[PDB]
Amino acid sequence: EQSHKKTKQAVSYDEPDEDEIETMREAE
Amino acid sequence: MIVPVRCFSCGKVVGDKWESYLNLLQEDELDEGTALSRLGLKRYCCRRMILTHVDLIEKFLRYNPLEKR
Amino acid sequence: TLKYICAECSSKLSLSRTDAVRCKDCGHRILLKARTKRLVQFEAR
Amino acid sequence: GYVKGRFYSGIKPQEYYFHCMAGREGLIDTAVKTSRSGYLQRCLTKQLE
Amino acid sequence: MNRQPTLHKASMMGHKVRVLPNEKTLRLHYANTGAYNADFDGDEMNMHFPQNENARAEALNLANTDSQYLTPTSGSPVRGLIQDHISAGVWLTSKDSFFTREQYQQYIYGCIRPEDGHTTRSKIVTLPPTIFKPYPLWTGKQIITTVLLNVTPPDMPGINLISKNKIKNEYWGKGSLENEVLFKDGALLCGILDKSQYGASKYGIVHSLHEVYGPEVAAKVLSVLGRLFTNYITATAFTCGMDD
Amino acid sequence: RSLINPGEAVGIIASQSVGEPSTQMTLNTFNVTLGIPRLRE
Amino acid sequence: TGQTPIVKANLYDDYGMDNFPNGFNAVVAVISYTGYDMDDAMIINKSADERGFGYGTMYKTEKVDLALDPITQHFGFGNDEWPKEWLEKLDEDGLPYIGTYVEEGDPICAYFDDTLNKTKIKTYHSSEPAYIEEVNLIGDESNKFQELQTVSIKYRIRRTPQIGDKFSSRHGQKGVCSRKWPTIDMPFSETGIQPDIIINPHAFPSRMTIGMFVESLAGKAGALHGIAQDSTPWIFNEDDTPADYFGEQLAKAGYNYHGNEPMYSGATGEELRADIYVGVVYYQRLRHMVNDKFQVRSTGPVNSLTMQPVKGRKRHGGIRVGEMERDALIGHGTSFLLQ
Amino acid sequence: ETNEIGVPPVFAVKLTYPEPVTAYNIAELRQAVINGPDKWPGATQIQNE
Amino acid sequence: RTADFRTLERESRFINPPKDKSAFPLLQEAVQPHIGSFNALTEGPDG
Amino acid sequence: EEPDREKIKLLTQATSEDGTSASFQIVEEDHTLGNALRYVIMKNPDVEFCGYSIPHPSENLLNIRIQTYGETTAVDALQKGLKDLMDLCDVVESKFTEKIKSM
Amino acid sequence: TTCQFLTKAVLDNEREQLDSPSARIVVGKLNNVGTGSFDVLAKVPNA
Amino acid sequence: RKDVPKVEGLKLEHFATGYDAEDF
Amino acid sequence: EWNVEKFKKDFEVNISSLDAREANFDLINIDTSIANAFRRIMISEVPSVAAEYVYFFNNTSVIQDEVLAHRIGLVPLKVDPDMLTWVDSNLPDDEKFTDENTIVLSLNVKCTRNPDAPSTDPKELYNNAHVYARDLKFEPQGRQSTTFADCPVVPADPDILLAKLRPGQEISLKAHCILGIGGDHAKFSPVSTASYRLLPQINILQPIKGESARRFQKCFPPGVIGIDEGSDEAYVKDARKDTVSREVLRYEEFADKVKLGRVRNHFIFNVESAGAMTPEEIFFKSVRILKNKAEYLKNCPITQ
Ligand SMILES: [Zn+2]
Ligand SMILES: [Zn+2]
Repeated sequence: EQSHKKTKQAVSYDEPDEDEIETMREAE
Repeated sequence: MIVPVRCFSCGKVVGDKWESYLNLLQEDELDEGTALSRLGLKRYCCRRMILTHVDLIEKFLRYNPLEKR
Repeated sequence: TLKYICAECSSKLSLSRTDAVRCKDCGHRILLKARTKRLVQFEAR
Repeated sequence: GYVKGRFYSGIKPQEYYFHCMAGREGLIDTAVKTSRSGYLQRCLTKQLE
Repeated sequence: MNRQPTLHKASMMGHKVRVLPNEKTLRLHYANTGAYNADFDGDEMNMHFPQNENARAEALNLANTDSQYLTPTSGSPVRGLIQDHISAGVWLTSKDSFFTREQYQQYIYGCIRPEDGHTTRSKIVTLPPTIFKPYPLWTGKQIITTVLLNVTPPDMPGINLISKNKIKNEYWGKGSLENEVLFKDGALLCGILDKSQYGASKYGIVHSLHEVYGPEVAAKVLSVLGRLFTNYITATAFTCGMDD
Repeated sequence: RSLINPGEAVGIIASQSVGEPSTQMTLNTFNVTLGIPRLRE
Repeated sequence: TGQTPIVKANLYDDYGMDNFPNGFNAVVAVISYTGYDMDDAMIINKSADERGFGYGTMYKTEKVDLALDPITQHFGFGNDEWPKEWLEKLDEDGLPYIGTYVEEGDPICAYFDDTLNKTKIKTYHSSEPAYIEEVNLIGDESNKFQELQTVSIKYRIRRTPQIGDKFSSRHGQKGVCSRKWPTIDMPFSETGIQPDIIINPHAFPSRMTIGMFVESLAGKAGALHGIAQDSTPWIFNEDDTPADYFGEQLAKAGYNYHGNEPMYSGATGEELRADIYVGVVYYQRLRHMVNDKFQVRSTGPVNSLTMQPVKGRKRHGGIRVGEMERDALIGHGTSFLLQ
Repeated sequence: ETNEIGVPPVFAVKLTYPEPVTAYNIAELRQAVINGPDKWPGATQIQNE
Repeated sequence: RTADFRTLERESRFINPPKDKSAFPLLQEAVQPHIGSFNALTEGPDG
Repeated sequence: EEPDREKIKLLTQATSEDGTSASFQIVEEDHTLGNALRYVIMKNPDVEFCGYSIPHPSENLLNIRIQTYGETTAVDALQKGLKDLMDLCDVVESKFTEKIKSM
Repeated sequence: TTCQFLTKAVLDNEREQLDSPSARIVVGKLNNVGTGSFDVLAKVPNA
Repeated sequence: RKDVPKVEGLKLEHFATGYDAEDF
Repeated sequence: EWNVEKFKKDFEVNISSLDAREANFDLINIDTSIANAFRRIMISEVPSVAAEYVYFFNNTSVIQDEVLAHRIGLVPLKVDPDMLTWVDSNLPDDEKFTDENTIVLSLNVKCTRNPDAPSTDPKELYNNAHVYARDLKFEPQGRQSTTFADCPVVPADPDILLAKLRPGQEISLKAHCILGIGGDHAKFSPVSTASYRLLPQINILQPIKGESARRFQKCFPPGVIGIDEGSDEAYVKDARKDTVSREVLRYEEFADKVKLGRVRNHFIFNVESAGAMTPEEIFFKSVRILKNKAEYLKNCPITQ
């Protein structure tokens, strides 16, 4: 898993696909 | 595969001492240690070279696509 | 001297165009391409 | 789970299995940790650039 | 030089190119390990070559490594020597470590080369021996005094610092003061040098040098110490075994 | 002589100074919300 | 060069693991000397590597099938049309000579398709050059109408230990090859032996791999006396210590009880401060070649829409400067570096 | 040096800088031009006015 | 007196692959749940 | 005949105005000659400071610094060092030949 | 939500003053932070 | 618990550079 | 004050054993920098002859071409150098290899079957099954095929196993043996191991006579500690025979009553040859290389 991260040149700052996406699932 | 030519650590020729080592274990019925000493291997680096050799070449040769059966 | 070794009976038998890709001596469908006399340069390192 | 044994003298099989439990426990936490500082920093930097 | 993830600007610094013959990998000094958060476990780094003088000036004066000694997070150091050099220093600066004229001068030129612009006096200045009679002998701490004497400017006075060590006085025997790091007019007179002095640790010798003489001198001291301890570990090795 | 230079991107520096060390608190509790979940709140 | 472990559990024989050796017994010195070894980096002896220590080979097979019902593509060479010097790699049959050296771009096979009425070739493409080990022609899935369309070609890629390759003991102590240190520059023992592998002492205080420490004095004792030692777990006790057991063996052979050896510097030539911990440890060479993603681009191809360097290491592609690197360049206040 | 990077000769022969030719650097660049794109320190290209 | 390695025994078996029962039964006992599982698909009681 | 100019080089960026201190750079050399040459140069009563330094293992260079007191240049101290090492080797070669016969 | 913010911009008939680091990168203008926080002018002697 | 059996008749098998197993 | 003539007064050589392959000699009252220099030269700088370019025509054996070529290079050849000139790398292969720069060794072995009563021996069951170093036939070419008439090119160790074969397999190659140094490749190192060990020093601080003397004697190898009587103190008979195991220091009764050091001036060299040159020739050439290195720098212009 770290070998794939060792070669990939990141587009941005990781990804919010975890708990953050379910927190963003709240409309104003 | 086959016995390496020269000891990886110092460079003492070990390739001529493989068949001679088995003869000292079979015919002479000596122990592993004394057999290596008679071959002229006193450094533990040269000692392990022959002592630790597997010789997978004899297993590998049994597959011959040039001779039937 | 053209060569082709059979995978089963190990018979060295070469065959030209418009011929069945099978050994003559036995019914085997796999053939190993044999090594011919050709210079291959190498460094003893 | 109290191991009286040391790594110099060796550890008993009961102690070995218990050490295996505690040793793995940390690696399991590294596998189950959804919390990432990637998006948190990305949100601050875009508004503070 | 860039090591991803670039979590803070110290993970993207400006380095001076040194083309090394018969190489297939990017070579990096141990002082950079902290800032990039890069471990030599098969890690990869990106090298960018800016194509104009304005971009050059920026990578040499703003984003350059030497100007990134202290992180803006806490204002603490992120640059220092990491393992062999720390163990080498505890042995080299120990009271028991003595050196002959031949040995002493070798350790000096081994890490300080005037031709590479390491000196500030255009001639390697050397202290007198600590033992005159019977045999002329130099102490280990005197090598540290001589390295500073040749890398710090001649126009400015020597560094004055009273610091502490990670190693307690009890370990060095009865009545030792070897925990108290003492620098008087740029001379190591008491105490050994730990991770707490030339590591990425606040209010150590390197940080104290950084505040008085600047970032360029502190960088020179780090590279000089880094070479000295590498050369010292080559002449005087360090090992770990069952006896320990 | 210790004054911050006009032009210094204190914005990015601040977010980097909060982001980069918040990677060190990815590990779970050994009542109140701590680490990254509290920082997210 | 596979080797049987001196230090081993007796279950190694019970599973006949000697039929498939996984490593080699090496002279390993726990020393900080070169300065290139530190935490995740270890040193390999140049003269050891030159003598075939830890040498490996990698075999890759390719299937050249002509299917994409009437036969159009035929293995061999078409008449009247023949591009210059192709006969150097392929034989009269269009198949390559088994043993031939091939680089990316070289022809790996030859055929002729009647639809285009031209003699075409299937090119070999990889950053690593190879030699042909095996060429097998397979003409199956037919009763009486037989003609070859499928051929299996095996490549032999020689892999000498390179700077970056990982090596590890049987105690989970992996490290990348930092450098291939010359034997003259290597520290030399009192016996006249220079270690094959150098492990840094700063690796052990954090990992706590004491199994390797006892493996070192056990392997040395077994190399001298010529006897394999049992390293099966829970064989030894708190009262019956292996450090004492192999320590007694080391003293009986004529060496230091605590597994140390008086070593001399390769540079200065002088005897080192204290005796270095040296022994025989079974080392394993990990299959991965870490510098596989090694690239450099000055001015290569660009995508039509963005007019930006295209993605692809082998395609002379560009390194991405992402949002985080953008943020870092804003961070330094270095506007021309960002530009 | 702690402020340096060890660049492999592979990268050194590919990575180039557009250096404008002047009276103060005519000597340095003439050698680079003679050396060419495979001998370091060389030059891969020359841009006319 | 020791827990030695078979050197003479090994090399003889390399040249002479046994014609009787295979050596290392534990190796066949390792694949016992796989082979046995597929064996029970046709052979055994109830067909 | 043509003498090689790439071997020994005087680093003018470090040479004393006149004439005692200088740094010399030798190609295709290391510890072998380096430590032996600085040892012999240090026996000179006029040599104040002497040591050797290898800039980097990958680059085939050897640096030797000679700082002397007055009445002798660094170049003379180097020339004396080389002249004495040659004579030292002759002594070793002579004594070894004699003991071979003495056997 | 690139198209959503763009729609809101068009409907406002908004003028992007190109003063944010992001906006400057979009139009290829030098960032106003650090070295971009001023202008460099050359002193010329002839009238 | 039975102790690990020591190896029978273990002799010296390492000496100086120019010294063999002449000394018994 | 150190003079080169004052060095001649104190410098001594002692030859303990001088065999045809290995020589054990001592260098007394010499510096570490000079002793280590010769050691480094004997391994890396003394030129030797070894196979460099193996030209394969056929290899149907189990052993890969690269591996078989590398093994031939490792085989030391009983060839005296100085007979060969150094090869130039810039000119092409047709001008590169000459009768003065290169030595050719051919290997042509074909395996067949033999009828014998059957575990059965490979030398009985097959013909030309095992390929040895002695099977590398010397082929003298060009202007000089008479210079190697009384000196035939034969490997130093002939019984070295190079390859193992089964009937049908064949090996056909032409190996080009050239002159090279040990620093480039270990195959060119003329020494099996050239190493020195400092003379062990045992500084006895107390008389330690009696039964403790017999206990002290067992801490060192048999021929090291000698005891006069029960009294008359405990002396060091031959400190050279010591293995430096520090066994005496791991005992409370001797840990403070004895010191273990060395004689920094005294070096015990042990030089074993691969088979091409005698161990003396290898040491003499090492001293000749160090002198030539200092001589080349002496008659050289100091540029810039
Ligand atoms: Zn050896
Ligand atoms: Zn057939």
